[PDB]
Amino acid sequence: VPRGSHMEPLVTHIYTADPSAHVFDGKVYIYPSHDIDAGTPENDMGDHFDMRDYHVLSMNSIPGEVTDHGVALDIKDIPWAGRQLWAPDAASKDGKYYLYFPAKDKEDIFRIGVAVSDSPAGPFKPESEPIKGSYSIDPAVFKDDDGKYYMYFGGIWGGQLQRWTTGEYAGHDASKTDLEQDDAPAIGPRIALMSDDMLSFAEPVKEISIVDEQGNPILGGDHDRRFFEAAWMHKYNGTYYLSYSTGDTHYIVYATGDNPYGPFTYRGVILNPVIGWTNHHSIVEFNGKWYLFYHDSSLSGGKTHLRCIKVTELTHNADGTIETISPYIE
Ligand code: NA
Ligand code: NA
Repeated sequence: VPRGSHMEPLVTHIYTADPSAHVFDGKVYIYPSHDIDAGTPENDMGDHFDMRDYHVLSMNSIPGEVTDHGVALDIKDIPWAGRQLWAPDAASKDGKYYLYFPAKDKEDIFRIGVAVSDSPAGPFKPESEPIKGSYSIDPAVFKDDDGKYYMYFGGIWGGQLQRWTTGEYAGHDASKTDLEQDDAPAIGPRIALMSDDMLSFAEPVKEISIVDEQGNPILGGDHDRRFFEAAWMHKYNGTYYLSYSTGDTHYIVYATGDNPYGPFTYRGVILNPVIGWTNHHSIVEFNGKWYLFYHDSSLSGGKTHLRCIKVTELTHNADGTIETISPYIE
């Protein structure tokens, strides 16, 4: 039956989170986390998010019937992975499809790997090692209009980005949160141009600057605006939109720039806080309409680790501002 008309859950047979939406073969393909009730301890390092596989979803229209294509990748078949298959993303190039995914390696360090298929629905064959020079979580692979592909990535707290300031892991006894310098600039998300074969980075990883309207860096203590996780890139009017989750303040916010690397100037809120602690999204154009894919914990009765994905229309103004969405108003 058709789904996605009144911000209802898009699927109810499994718990779903972290929706990354793409238009491939004229259909919407969604690459979400598959939440499970693992019963692991709950904490600020995210051990309660103990996902083990990915199902790819697709829609021919919005609203529309949502197809669950089954397990596209299982952690048991990723040779380098130890635990925790967190939010994935996909890209298409030269008739191949690439699934990018964060997982903890056998030293319990988040890395980002790639898996390859001939179909947007998978299943995907993982590379035996993660991407060299990758770390942390939440990849978003963005195809720019010039044909260049960039991976945006990173997440603080349990995503470990705060432990990577020197390009080597600071250790399991390092900061559990951020730089612990609230009057210093906040940690920024990461970006790298992808190699032609889509399996590696084509440059040393860069860090993105996010500034306020006066041009000053967003500070570590500014939790309403500083980067937490879930970077996403989209373009409108030739402007680059970096949107992201603020984590402990529960917003999706956005910042605008004139090129993939930024700097990006904080503009405002995309999505106000939802039911459940986490907030994670993507923004996609389909048949000339823009959509915000997001999640909440409504289906599970408010359990933070058992989520369901939803969709709503997103409105850009011609000046490039975006109207803030509040999830439970209409
Ligand atoms: Na994302
Ligand atoms: Na606003």
